[PDB]
Amino acid sequence: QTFXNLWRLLLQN
Amino acid sequence: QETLVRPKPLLLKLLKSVGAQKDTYTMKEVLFYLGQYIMTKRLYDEKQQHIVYCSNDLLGDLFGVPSFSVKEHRKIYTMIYRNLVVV
Ligand SMILES: [Cl-]
Ligand SMILES: [Cl-]
Ligand SMILES: [Cl-]
Ligand SMILES: [Cl-]
Ligand SMILES: [Cl-]
Repeated sequence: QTFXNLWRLLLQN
Repeated sequence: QETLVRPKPLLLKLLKSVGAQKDTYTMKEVLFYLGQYIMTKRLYDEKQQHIVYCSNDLLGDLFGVPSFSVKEHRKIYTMIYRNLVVV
């Protein structure tokens, strides 16, 4: 996984 | 819904370094700009991109850790909340 998608999963609780 | 926040000085500096231009933010805005900051500065491990290294970055001084994992949802929020005031 990309940092971009991992952080989006974080933001998108 | 939204939660409005006022970053403390070092967080405010970080936010503005990636385009933020105000004193009061939503939490969604704070989390966006932090993600943008980490990505822009390529702080994450190139191979295991959940790992963020920040011991030689302002982010380490903000969070008070040399590194963390993007999967630590609670700890990240705790480290962000220490650097802002709600409402
Ligand atoms: Cl919010
Ligand atoms: Cl500060
Ligand atoms: Cl820095
Ligand atoms: Cl956690
Ligand atoms: Cl608070």
